[PDB]
Amino acid sequence: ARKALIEKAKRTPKFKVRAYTRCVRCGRARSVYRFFGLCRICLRELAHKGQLPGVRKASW
Amino acid sequence: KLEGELRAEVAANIKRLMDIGCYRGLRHRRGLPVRGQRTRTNARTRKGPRKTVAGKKKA
Amino acid sequence: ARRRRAEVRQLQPDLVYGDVLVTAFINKIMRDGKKNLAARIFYDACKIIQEKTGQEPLKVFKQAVENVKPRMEVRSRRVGGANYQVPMEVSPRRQQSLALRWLVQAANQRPERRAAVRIAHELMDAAEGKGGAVKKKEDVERMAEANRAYAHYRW
Amino acid sequence: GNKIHPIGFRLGITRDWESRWYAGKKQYRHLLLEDQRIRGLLEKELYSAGLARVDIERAADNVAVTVHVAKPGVVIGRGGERIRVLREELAKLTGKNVALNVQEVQNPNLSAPLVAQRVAEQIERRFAVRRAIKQAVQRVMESGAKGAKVIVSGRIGGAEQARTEWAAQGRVPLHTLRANIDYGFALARTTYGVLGVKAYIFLGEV
Amino acid sequence: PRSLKKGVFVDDHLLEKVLELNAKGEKRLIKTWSRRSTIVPEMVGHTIAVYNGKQHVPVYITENMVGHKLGEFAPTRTYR
Amino acid sequence: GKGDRRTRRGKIWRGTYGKYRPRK
Amino acid sequence: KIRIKLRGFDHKTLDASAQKIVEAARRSGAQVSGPIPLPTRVRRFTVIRGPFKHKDSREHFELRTHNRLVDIINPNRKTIEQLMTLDLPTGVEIEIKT
Amino acid sequence: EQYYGTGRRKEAVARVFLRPGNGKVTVNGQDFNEYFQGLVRAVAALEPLRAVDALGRFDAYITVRGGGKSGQIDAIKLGIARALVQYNPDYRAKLKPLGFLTRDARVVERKKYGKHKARRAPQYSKR
RNA sequence: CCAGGCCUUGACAUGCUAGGGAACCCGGGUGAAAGCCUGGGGUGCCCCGCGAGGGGAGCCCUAGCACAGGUGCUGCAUGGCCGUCGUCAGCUCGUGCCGUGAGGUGUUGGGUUAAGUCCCGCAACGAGCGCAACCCCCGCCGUUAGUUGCCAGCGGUUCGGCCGGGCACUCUAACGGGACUGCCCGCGAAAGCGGGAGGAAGGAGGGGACGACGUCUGGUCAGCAUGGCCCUUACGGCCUGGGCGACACACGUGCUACAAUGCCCACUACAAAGCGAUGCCACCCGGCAACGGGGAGCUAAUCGCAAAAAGGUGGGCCCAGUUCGGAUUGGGGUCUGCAACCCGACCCCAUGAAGCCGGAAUCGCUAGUAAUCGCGGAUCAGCCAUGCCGCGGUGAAUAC
Ligand SMILES: [Zn+2]
Repeated sequence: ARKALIEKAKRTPKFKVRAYTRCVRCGRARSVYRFFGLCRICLRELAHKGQLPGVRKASW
Repeated sequence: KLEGELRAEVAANIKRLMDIGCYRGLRHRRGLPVRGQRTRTNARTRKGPRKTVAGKKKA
Repeated sequence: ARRRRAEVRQLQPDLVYGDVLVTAFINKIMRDGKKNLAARIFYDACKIIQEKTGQEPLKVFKQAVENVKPRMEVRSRRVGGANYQVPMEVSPRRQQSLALRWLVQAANQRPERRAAVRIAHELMDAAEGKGGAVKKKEDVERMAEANRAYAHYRW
Repeated sequence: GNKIHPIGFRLGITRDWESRWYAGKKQYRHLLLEDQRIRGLLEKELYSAGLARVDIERAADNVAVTVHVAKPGVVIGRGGERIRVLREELAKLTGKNVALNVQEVQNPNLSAPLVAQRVAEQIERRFAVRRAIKQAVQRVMESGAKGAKVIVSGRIGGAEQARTEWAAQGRVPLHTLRANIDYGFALARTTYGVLGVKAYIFLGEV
Repeated sequence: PRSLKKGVFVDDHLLEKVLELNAKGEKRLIKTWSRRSTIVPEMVGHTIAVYNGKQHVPVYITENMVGHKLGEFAPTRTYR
Repeated sequence: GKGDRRTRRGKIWRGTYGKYRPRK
Repeated sequence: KIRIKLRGFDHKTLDASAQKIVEAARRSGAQVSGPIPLPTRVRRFTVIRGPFKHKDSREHFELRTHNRLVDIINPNRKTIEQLMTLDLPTGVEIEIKT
Repeated sequence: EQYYGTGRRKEAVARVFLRPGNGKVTVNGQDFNEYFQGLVRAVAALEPLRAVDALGRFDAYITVRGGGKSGQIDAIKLGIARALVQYNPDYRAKLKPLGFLTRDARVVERKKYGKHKARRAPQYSKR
């Protein structure tokens, strides 16, 4: 995540097809979840601390 | 159109773009995929028998 | 199996006849767990026996099995850095198992088109002491006393 | 690696979420982003205050950020000058008009997050790694604690081969889902590298 | 068997740039990256230079090659 | 018949509908 | 006919909150249908553990959004007194449509 | 008058109703045989009745929801069993030896990750 | 990443010295875009002696500066997190005792266990990390709860649980019960083992989550962070087009099939778990059709995705490279989207390849497993997903 692409991808583009997602936190973009807005790494790192409400550990 | 006439329309249809510098055309000359497949693996239907070449050691 | 002998699965008898030997047989025909089909195969395959043979298919079935259970077999063994075929007396469990399995592996090799038929016919030629289900039997035993030169090891 | 962040494993029987509220689908992602923004100031400005936790109760338009400090006589400031600032510097970010409560930390020695930090600063002051650790552990043991434990990342005293310093007393059953072991993590930045401090503190039972 | 529904696409970059070449008659060389565009009968006979990955291959247009696109005339892959 | 995109199971597989698998 | 829906993340937080609405409702209201679960909707999260590349790792995370309901037929201005501003939970949302 | 029993199996429930009658089975208003047409082991349902020579003394108003037709069988079967105690509790005497008041967790096992099913691990070639 | 065109206190932070301007907004020229040039309207808050105007805060440009920026090397400089031996049953400590000492004992031996699990014994007695247990799902049942559920019991039907009416059942979900080798027989010094019974369930009832001390200098500086060296008119920044999809080949994971225990068409029946606002789309209509026009319902136990498929009945096929198989190619369409040539999926007509069950060799799986069948979701305009992560339907064999 280069500052050049984080702050970049935020600006409104000339084509809406162009607008991709990035993690609000890490800057990763390979695979962020819409529901939270974070990278699959960041999702974890937080879920653990408990900083994402109602987000428990699955078990069945 | 059936045999006597189809096998003709297609044959020439192929030459159509062949005669022109048409990408799709080139694929026809090379005997590769045309509709957009990969040429690293599974494409044995357009090339046919496998032409095994040599490689190099690593051990 | 390393700690125990491992209990053998008890099956549910048949809804029609009630012999569990039946259930075992079908299970062996069943592919992709289509047990509803496998059942029909056996059934209509019995109907063929009534129309072509003047006997009760239940008993016929049994005599067929009874007649394929090979009573002698071979078991590979590395005795002195070599593959010596060691004949041995076969147990009741294995007999039953081998029979059904061959009745079907041979069956499906028949030149016949319909599957219910193919089975029906194997159950007949069986009793009479022929076909190929019984051939895979005599072929085995023909290896038993064939190398009975070696029956002097384990058991 | 093995292990599983103790906390994340316990929010179920005992240990609540660091931000408990509710949300839809359209607001969740947004809400949370603003949340994380909050800590991105508290952590910065409330360093020396001995921060610990940041509870966050949301509601309609109203919001409440309870901040646990070791040394509140700092967050507060002179008669109520800094806490005044922290609210305005706060609304500058969130257009939500939110309160900020402050709860003194009953014994900073029993608060894993803090404990970890304690070591950290000590490592930046070029202190003695091995010793720094041992003392740390006893501090927790003397007061209360049914079990303590401190770890370190690597490059103890700036060596050329990062190692790990192990140390603990009492019990620390990271396997007993009815423990209630706090776990802190520091991150000292030294001239030769980054080193990671980890606390673990066993408290009570059922 | 490819398709663009109802409304053939051509980039206004050269469209209105090529039509200004008919008022005068003919031209010689054109250069525009847009290869996205389908070829119109109104372009026939012109000598357009389309961009490769690095080069700018000129492409002469004929009556029989109108049903295609510019890109179909720019080979990108260098082989053998 | 899972690759014959012009049969019953053919669409079922790709999950599309056409002249061989309609909407009723 | 006050329809009361209670959506929340903690079933304890709802249970109580749904009890709080149930208690002072029979005190000043009339015949209450009690609290009823739905369903409850979950949001699974299958993420990989290591930030590197080990597909076979993967940690599982869930997010249950429980749903509760409390109906109150024959609504009196008295009932709407006790249940006007007598709440306590923080991670619970309510919506009424009558 | 009315004999309910409750019969659950493999995520499927079956409402069991035994009224004294001629002996017929109505499932969801449909002729028993018309519903279970082609089902070989279908007959299994009635095994518990034919257990106490009680074939044809009761009727069968049975419903069912969930599961699979070839699991709806065992489903009813159990059900019929449970209602039968109501009529005569001393019935276990012949029932349990046949084990019809048993219920096994034969449920479909959770799909584990990394794998391709419950156990089915993916194959490796050169190790 | 490559090409070509363009940019430099720079797309982003904090700030400094000099000079000019509220911010802002709306055009045009050149252009592939970015960028460059150019033009207009436009003139706020502060503080001052009325005015004129003067200094100032924020904001903008310009010139210089501190610095921004770097997916640029180094995972043998590091954090964190993960893979791994290994869910294996071990790894250790205090004190006591043994030994000049390194160390030993305990932890071992005999029995037992899934287990350093427990019994007996013994210079040891304990303890820690690990096993187990506490926690979640599944199976029985109880209480609390009734807009799911039903003639279960009564009254009407457009006979659709549709309506009333009713919570009983199904359910839904929150709490609690229930198995402990407790009972009986035999074996045993004990631990425990075998067998039986009552029970929904047995000896850890099925599955989860859960990985010790350490090992590999494991992996990862391209997630993040970070010591260090390296670039700063560029190793940076914007853009357009190309590339990551290249092909004589080779190997891995898989998908489709070689067919009659089958293929096709038709009519007909059981599922679960998920997701849905500009989103799921009922329903009508146009079209072979993908789709489109129209338009209701749902904010979702009350609407929708939806059809489950295999199965079941009828009928067609007749053993053919075939009504098996669907590759490739021609043709014509739909949709997404700025744009589908490179390089999208989908429909339809035609084409109908290899392939008739696989060399040496090699994988998985011990029960609702495998095998087989369909369904859902994440990501996502769309989609190259036959992948992944879950769901249930049916349902084996076999272990000396
Ligand atoms: Zn992130």
